[PDB]
Order: sequence, then C-alpha cells, then structure tokens
Amino acid sequence: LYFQSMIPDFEEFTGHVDRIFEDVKELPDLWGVSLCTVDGQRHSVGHTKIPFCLQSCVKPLTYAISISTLGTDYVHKFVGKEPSLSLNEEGIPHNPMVNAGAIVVSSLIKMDCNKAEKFDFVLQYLNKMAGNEYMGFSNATFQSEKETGDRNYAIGYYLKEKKCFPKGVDMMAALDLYFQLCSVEVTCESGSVMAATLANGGICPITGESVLSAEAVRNTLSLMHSCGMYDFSGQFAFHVGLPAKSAVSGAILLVVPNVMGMMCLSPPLDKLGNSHRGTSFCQKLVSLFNFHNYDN
Amino acid sequence: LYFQSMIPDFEEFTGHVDRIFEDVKELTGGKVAAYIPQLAKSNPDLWGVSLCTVDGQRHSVGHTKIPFCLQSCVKPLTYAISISTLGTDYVHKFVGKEPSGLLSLNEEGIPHNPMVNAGAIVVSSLIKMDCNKAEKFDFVLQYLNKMAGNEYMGFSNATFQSEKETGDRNYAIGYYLKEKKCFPKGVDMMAALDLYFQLCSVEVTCESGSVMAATLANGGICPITGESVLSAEAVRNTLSLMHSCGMYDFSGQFAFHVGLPAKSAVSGAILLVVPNVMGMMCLSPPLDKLGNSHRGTSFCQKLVSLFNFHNYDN
Amino acid sequence: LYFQSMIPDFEEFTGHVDRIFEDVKELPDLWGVSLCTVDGQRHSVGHTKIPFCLQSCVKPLTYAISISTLGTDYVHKFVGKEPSLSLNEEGIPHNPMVNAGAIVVSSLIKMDCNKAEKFDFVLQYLNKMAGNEYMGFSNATFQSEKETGDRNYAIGYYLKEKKCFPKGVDMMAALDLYFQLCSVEVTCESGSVMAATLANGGICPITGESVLSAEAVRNTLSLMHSCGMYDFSGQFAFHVGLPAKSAVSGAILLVVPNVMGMMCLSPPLDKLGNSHRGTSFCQKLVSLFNFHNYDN
Amino acid sequence: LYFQSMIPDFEEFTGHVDRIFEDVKELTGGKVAAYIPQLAKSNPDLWGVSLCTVDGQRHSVGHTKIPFCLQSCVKPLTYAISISTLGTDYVHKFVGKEPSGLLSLNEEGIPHNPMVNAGAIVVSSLIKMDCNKAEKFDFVLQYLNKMAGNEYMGFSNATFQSEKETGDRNYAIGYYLKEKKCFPKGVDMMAALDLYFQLCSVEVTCESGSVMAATLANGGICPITGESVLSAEAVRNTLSLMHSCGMYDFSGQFAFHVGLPAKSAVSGAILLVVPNVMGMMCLSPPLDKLGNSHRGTSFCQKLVSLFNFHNYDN
Ligand SMILES: [Cl-]
Ligand SMILES: [Cl-]
Ligand SMILES: [Cl-]
Ligand SMILES: [Cl-]
Repeated sequence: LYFQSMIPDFEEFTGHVDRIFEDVKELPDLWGVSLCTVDGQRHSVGHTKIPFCLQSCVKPLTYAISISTLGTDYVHKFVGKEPSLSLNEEGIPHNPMVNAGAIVVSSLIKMDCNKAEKFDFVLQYLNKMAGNEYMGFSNATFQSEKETGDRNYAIGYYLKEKKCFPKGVDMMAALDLYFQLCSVEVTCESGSVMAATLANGGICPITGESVLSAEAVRNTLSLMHSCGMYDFSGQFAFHVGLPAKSAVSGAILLVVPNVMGMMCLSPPLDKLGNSHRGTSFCQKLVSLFNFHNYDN
Repeated sequence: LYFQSMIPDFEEFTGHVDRIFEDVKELTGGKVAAYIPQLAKSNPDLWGVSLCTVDGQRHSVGHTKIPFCLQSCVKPLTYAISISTLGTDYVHKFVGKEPSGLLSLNEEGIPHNPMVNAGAIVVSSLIKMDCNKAEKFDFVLQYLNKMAGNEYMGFSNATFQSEKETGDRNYAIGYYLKEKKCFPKGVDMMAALDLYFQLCSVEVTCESGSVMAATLANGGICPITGESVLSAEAVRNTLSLMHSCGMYDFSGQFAFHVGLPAKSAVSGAILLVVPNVMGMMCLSPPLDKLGNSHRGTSFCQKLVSLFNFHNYDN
Repeated sequence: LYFQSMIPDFEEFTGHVDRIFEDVKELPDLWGVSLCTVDGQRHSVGHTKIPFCLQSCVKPLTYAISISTLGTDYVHKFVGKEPSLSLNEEGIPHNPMVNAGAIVVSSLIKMDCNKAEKFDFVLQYLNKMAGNEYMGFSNATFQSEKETGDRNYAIGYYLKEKKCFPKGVDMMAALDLYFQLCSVEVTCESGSVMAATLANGGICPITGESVLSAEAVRNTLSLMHSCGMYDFSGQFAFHVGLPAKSAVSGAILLVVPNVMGMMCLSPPLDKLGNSHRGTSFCQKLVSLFNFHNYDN
Repeated sequence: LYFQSMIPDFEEFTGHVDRIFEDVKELTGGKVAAYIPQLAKSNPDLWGVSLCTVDGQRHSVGHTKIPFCLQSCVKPLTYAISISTLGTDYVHKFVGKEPSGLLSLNEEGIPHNPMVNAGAIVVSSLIKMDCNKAEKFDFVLQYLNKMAGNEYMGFSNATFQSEKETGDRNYAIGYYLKEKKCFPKGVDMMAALDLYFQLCSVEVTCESGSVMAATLANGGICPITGESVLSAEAVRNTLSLMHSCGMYDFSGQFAFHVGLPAKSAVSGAILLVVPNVMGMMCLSPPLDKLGNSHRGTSFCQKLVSLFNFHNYDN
C-alpha cells in the first residue's frame, strides 16, 4: 500500500528515471543506474552490467552483518555511532563508515576462524543480499590495496597501538579481510538488489530470503544517512535526505526505505571523492519524486 | 492511512504513553540549570508530556499547563520562519547546514548550523531586516502564535532581563560574529542579540508547544486550525537540521537510537516531531551532562522504541 | 667586558647597521631603526623621531610590570607560559603575548584603584623604561579600538564567561585600560631605550634607574623569544634567535641581551602581521653579527 | 672569560652539584616505562649525573657508568649530523622548525620538527641516501663516537628487537609518512624505521653522554679531543630546537623556568646543554606524567636556578 502511493505507475516512473539519467549526461564515460523495488520490479538504464569493486560501498554491508550476527551492544563497544583519522572520547573509531571503523568492524566477524572462512562467511550474506545475482572478486584491486594501501596500514597500526581490536585478533588478518571485501565485485543490477534488501527491512525482495535483522538495517540506514558520503554527508543529508554510501569506484548505493534500492555508477569523482553524476542524479530524482526522508 | 498504521488505536497509545510517563518518574538524576527555588520552572519534579497528532487529537499527562521559556526550542522555529519568508538559498549564505563537532565558524566563514547559538543569532538577524525592533518581534510572534494554533504564548521579562545582564557567552558570540562579518547589511549586532534574547524568553506550555511541534509534523499546516503557517521547504529543512543538530553533543546518540527530529533546551524541554504522526513537548528540568533533560530523553527513547517510530524502523 | 667582545668598535658597528638598513630598502615609506646599548650609546638611522602607537609592543611591558609588582607565582595563576582564540588545559589564556593573555594581565595591575590611576601607574614604569624620553598618547587610536575592536570585546566577554579575571575586576575596565596602553606613543628612539632596559636586566641604561626586577625581565625575554611574533614566532626563534615583539603599527622591539635594545619601524606588514622590512633587517643583522641566542 | 664568570670555582660548583643530587634523592614519585626488573635501566633508584665543561673538566656523581639506550636523546644528534652534512635549506624541505601543539603534519605537509617521532624518522632517512643499511648506521655511529670523544658507546640488541616487534606507534607513523610522501626519493620507509630503531638502541653512559652534550655546548668541537665534529650552523639549529621542542609537552614549562636546550627520553635520561659552559647527562628512570624524568627535571631546575644558567638570566 505505502509503495503504491509512492510509485503508483512503474512504467511512468522508469520513464522519469530515464529522463533524469539523460539530463545528468550533461556533466571512462561509464554511466549506469539500476533500481529494484521492495516488491521486486527492476529497471536499468545505461551501463548496468559492467562489474566494479564495492570498495567503501561494502562498509555498511559488513557493519549490517556484524550487527545481525553479534548485536548492537557488542559491536558498538568497538566502534562509535556518529560523524567524526582519529579516535573518539571513548578511544574508538568514530563510526563504521570511516576506514578505522570499517577495519575494526571487519575484525569482529567470526573471530574464532581463519582468513578463507571469514571471507566466505561474509560472502554468503552478500550473495543473499544480492538475491544470488552477480558477485565476483577483483584480485587486481585486492593486490593493489595490499601493496599500496599505506593509509590503511597506518590506521591498522594505530588501532593496534590504541588497543581497539578484540582480544586475540591479529591486526594484519583484519586488514587483509577488509581489503578482500573492498575487492568484491558487483554490477549496478546486483548492487541494486543489495540496496533493495536494505530498503525492505532486511528481506531480499527477489527471493523472499530473510538476510539481515531489522535492528541491523535500522542502524545501517541511520549511519548511511549521516556518515555515508564522507565530507559531503552533511550536504547530502540536508538536500537529498536518504541513506546512501559512496565509493572511490564512482559507485553510489542509495536506499529509499520501503520503496527501492538503487546503485549508480559513474567513475569521475568530485573534489570530495563522490561520483559527480551519481550525486547529481540522486538530488534530481529525490527533488522530483519527493523521496526526501522529511518530505511531507 | 499512514497515521493509522503507526497508531492503530489512539486510546491504547495514550495508555502506553501514561505508563511510560509513570515509569520514568523513577529517574531522579540530573542537575537543574539556573535553579531558582521560588520558580516552578526550577522544580526538579516538574514532569509533563503533551502531544498533538497531525489530525488534531490531543493527550497531556502531568504538568502540562505550567508556562516555561522556549529558550533553545525557539531556534528551529525562527529558522523555519526565515526559510519560509526568504528561501533556502538566501538563508544559507549566512548559516551552514551541518553539525559542528563536540564555538567556531565553518570553512565558508559562517556558523555551522541554525541550532547552535551562533547560527541562531544570525538567523534572528535575517528576519524583516527593513523594520524596527518592536516589529521584528511581533512578526515572529505572529508566526509562533499560528504554529501554536493560538494556544498559550506568553513572555518572561525576568528571563529576558537576566540574559541581557548575564549572558556573557552570547555577547562573546555576538561580537565575534560582528568581527567576522557574519551579519547581513543594515543589521545592528546588539539589536539582533536583543531580539534573540526576547524570542528565547517567549513562554509556552507543554500543550501549546506540542501543537507547534505538530505543525512541523504536518508539513507546516497547523493541525488544530488548518492554517498553512510554514512552507514545505521550511519544514523539510528544519526537520533535517533538528535530526542532526537538535540535541547538542547528544545529537549523534539521539539520531542513532531514537531517529527523530528533536530540539532540547536548558529548561529541560524536548520538542519532538514524529513526521506525519504527531508533535510532542516534554518538560523535566533536571539535565544530564550534555544539557538534555534526563527524564525527557529517557521517555522519548522508551516511547519511540516501543512504538517503532524511529525514522528508519521497518 | 662582555659588551666589549660583542661590539669592540661602536662607530664601525653603526656603519654596518646603516649598510643593512640601506639594503633592506630594496623591499608610507616610513623606515627607521634606533638602538641603545646597555652602556648608553645611541644610533638612529632613518625615521626615528616619528611617534607611533606601541599597540602589541606594549604587551611584554605590561607583563613585566605585573611580574615586577606581583611576582611570577601570582601572575601565572591567571595567564599561561607557553605558545598556543582559546584557553589552555588549566582554563586560562595561553600566554601574555596573545590578546586574551594581555587583557588578563592588564586586569592584574593595581586592582584596588580606578581607570585614571591604573593608567598613570603603568605610565610611570613606561616613562622610566624609556629614560623619560618621548612618551605620548593617541586618542585617535584609543577611540578607534574602543569603537571597532570587536575581536577584543569578544575575547573580553569570553574571559568573563570563563571566569578568567581576578575577583572584583570589571571586564570592561580592563579592556579600556588595555586599549589605552596600546595607544601609548613612542618614537624609535624612546622605544629603543625601553628595549635597552630589558637588555640590561631591568636597569635603564641612560639613567641608571632600577625599573623592573630580574625575574620580570627573564620571564619577559623568555616569552618574547617564543610568543612575540604571532604565527612567525617559531621561524623567528629558529633563524634569528632573539627576544622580539612585533605590532600592527609595523614596529619591532628587539632585545639583544647584555648588548642593546632596538626599535624598528616600517608600517607595511607581511601576511603574518609583522613588519616586512623590520623582520628582514633583524635577520640580516643577527646573521652578520652572530647575535643569535645559540651562536657560539 | 665567559666560562669563568658562569663558574668562578669548579670545586665549589661540583660541591653544589653533589648537594642538589643528594637532596633530589628525596623525590621518589614517577613511573618507570617498560619496567623489566632484571635490567638495571628499569631500577627506580638508578640516579646519576655527569658533566663535562667546554674546557674538558669532568664531574660524575652516582650511577654514571651504567649503560642505557639513547632512545629520544639521539634525535638531536642525528638532526645535527644531517644539517652538518646537508645544510639547513635541504633538511628543512623535509622537516619543520617549530613546536607542534600538546601526531600530525604541518601546513607544508611535513613533520613539525626533528624532536617528535615523525620528524626524527624523516631526519633518519636523509642520511647518506646513496648507501646501504650497514653503511648508514656506521656513518652515524662514527659521528656519535666523535661527539662522545670516543668514550663509551654500545648497542642493545634486546632493545632494538623489542622496538621492531612491538613499536606499533612508530609503524603507524612510518606508513603515514609514506602515504603523505614525506620521504626523499630512493628511500625505503621500512629501512628508515629500521635505522631509526637501531640509533635509538645505541647505548651510552652518563659520562659519555655528557661529552656528547659538551660537544653541543662547545659549538660542535668535542672538548676532550679538540675535534671539529659538527658545523656551527648544525649546532645552532639543534640547540634552538632542543630549547623549544626537546621535552615533549613539558617543553614550554621547561623553556620558561629553566631556559636551556635539553632533550628528554623515556629511559629517564635528560641531556642538558649550557652553551659555552658545559654538557650534562642525568639519568633517573621514573617518569612524571609528561614522560620526563621526575628527579632529572627537578635536579635541572634546582641547579639552573641556583647558578643563574637560564638563557635570559642577567
Ligand atoms: Cl595484509
Ligand atoms: Cl542586549
Ligand atoms: Cl570599553
Ligand atoms: Cl623494521
């Protein structure tokens, strides 16, 4: 019912999406948008079958998995809940959407097990969030972050120094898993289904599978709202007012709660590290359809 | 329809409100700011909650007809008036749109947002710039009256004179804003402070405050009068900034656990908006360390978590 | 004896001073340098009889007077001792050379008395530091700081809010005195004698009068060394290595301990608010004569 | 002549040194860092002071022949070597010249100064860039030997291996410097860390350390050998930065009350320079809250104030 009021006519709605997508082209030239509604209707326009690495787009997914498997109380002994590297007053990374927090979050998953298993455990949730659609792995990107990710090594050693990891966790193992998860590949199409799972309270809308808890989803959407677009997060919360997560790949994972998930891809980044076209497209779509979280 | 799903049964809902109100009485911690024992506003046991739904249903429990000064609760109201009369583009040349950091100016040389004192002082200055002191006040008071559906609205001259004589923090901010050139042309800093102190001294009750909060919950239309008070744009902006900046240093925790637009004040008030459902005003003077009502905050957390009112609840 | 080794031949020394003064002209066009040795020898070149307001150059003088009359222990309950507005860990202005500290310092002087008397009490020390040479007052500058000094009013109200003043002190009275003292006028010639008093352990070298205590002078020279040139203080300490104080008037009060005091005037300021020519002249003079505090 | 005025009578001077050394034994507060009870360096009662005048007179009292690792005391020595071999202009493209703030990079994107770990790591990297690990070490060790007039100089492999295995703070700094591109061309970050950890593990005694400090007091000429070890420019820079950055967060207090170039270390050492008079090395392991020797600092304050050695004493 709520969905029906927000999008009465799907074909008409996709027509407007296409028009905005087109306008935004007035900005390689990779440009794609896919969406998946909470009742499983789909639309892609442009370059939506090209694989690309999740990179930071994975941060809310791993956080949601940690909450789903361990609960809020425990997770947030190790990572904070608000916008900010550095550490906060309690001596922990500010939130799960900044690198230091995402690294700590990564360390929390299946602490009793090895590298291969941790990865496979996360991957099983990601597969289900995507309704078993396209999910790959870029060894090129993985090896590149391993060899050149000095910023993350610096953060890792700092977290270790400040005692920010759970007992018995090897810092280097946690970094290795974090780099692996950043190297998972999706397309706009599969990514949109993941975002739709978050839009749909943690149930994958193309399979009906329960993937994440309501608590995990609520927490994740809250932190995406406030921390999901790096230095542009405040502007985005004000003008667009929806949970989103950006990445250096030029991806934007956007959630419209109880309506749809979307994944946009356009590699060229603005000064704040967010897709120039993706961001502009979100603003135009939300203004036109009154999807802002505080639209009446 | 949407309201019906969020609150299927009003009477049953008010029954839960009453019970939580009662449970929260067990909480006695916190310190009252600017305690004057003769004054009802300083009573640590003052405790009241009122609400007004977007379709005009009402419920009060406890001390809901005791007047108290809006103080910081006026910040989002004056902001909403400025946007409604001048538009986003113009207002936000003079004030920012985001949280500051647990005060200063931002990268563009302007106060971080309308919910911190420096931003609220600038926002005060923007209203009816071509007119005099009396008229600015009356123009704001007319919007406030209408937001409250013409229910109780007073003025505390004692509070006004007290802030004038001892509000050193705000004078420091005022001179700093002047030094950094943060005010519009033709504005006298001292006049803008004077107006800000006046607006902070406007009095409401839980009941009249709840209606102001309901006007925000209802897209800018006062639900007990049908009047179009604020533009939709004004309300949307206001609710966004209340969500992220409305509870001072507790704003992050509140956004995470409660997930609603709220504004706290040193009076121990909490103006809470549940969009498309209701406005609520809670009052309990004893403050926790971050300056927010110990009981009010606890009550909001319990009510919102029981009823799934968090903005991102499924 | 020590002076004799540092400057064996005064006439030869002044000849080099003149040559540097001249070189620096390759930079109104007000430009003057005066010096006064600790044994009372004098040299001026350029515009050394033009009065100008001490402004910030007064900050170390008022601080020295406070120490001389009240002692270190007491003064430094209210003001800190190191480079940094804001307040420090103990809730007090960082040092006497920043505005907030200079304002608090001003408040400490003759607390039991009125405006006129406070001023006259400070003025009696300043007169004696200058060996009774030129000392005036600019009402233009005083009224201008009163009407336009919003930064200082902001600081004043902040100090009052944070309870940084001694008991019973009216903040506005303290600001008024601080603005008055900033408006005291000297020439390069009279100013050089003040600086020579500091170079000579607190005895005015043209009169033999004991003006300030050894403790006051030592403290003052220490803080001038580290805090006396605003954001350029670290560079200056490293390359020049002498106690100096700059002001917005384009003045530089320079002390060469046990050798001489100097006052330079050149109104055009660099980006950090210090006289472009004055600063350059200090660097060249010190490199040539090996006057750096850590020169062997 | 200048020396004669500062210390008119050597024997009388050493007598006062001895008495202050004795008085300071009453101070037992402080905490020993990285306490290993088998190791002499961890003994809270380890207490020694040696000095060497610029004309080569010597005095030791207490535990002055116990080796200990230079740790941070090596920072100003490696810096002085870099300036002496490469010059100010070149070195200070890679490291700043001033105190940081009670860690990060400065406005120009470089470590704040050579006395903080990040600056000392970069300074390490600058030395003999065209050569290998063994040679860099030996080249620095040769200057250190000469600064110490060929007196005691050792190496603790236990300390070196310990920092390699558990120095997480320094690895974090190292990767950050690499990320921000703070090293010269051709330098491997890990090699520079390894060298820095090696130099920190070089051992001296109070006696040999005092001579190194005397070389700095004497314009770069080792006073017990007459050898020209460091350039005048190197020494002047080094003493300036020790004055302002040498005692971590206590540097301001120390500059104000003591007014001399000094460098503290986590070992409880204090290398103190009295220019044109003497070098001194004090050792007492228990540290105050800011990481400086509780007894050493107190002893320096008492000695300097009694003898008027403050740089701005008249
Ligand atoms: Cl790794
Ligand atoms: Cl006023
Ligand atoms: Cl005044
Ligand atoms: Cl290593």
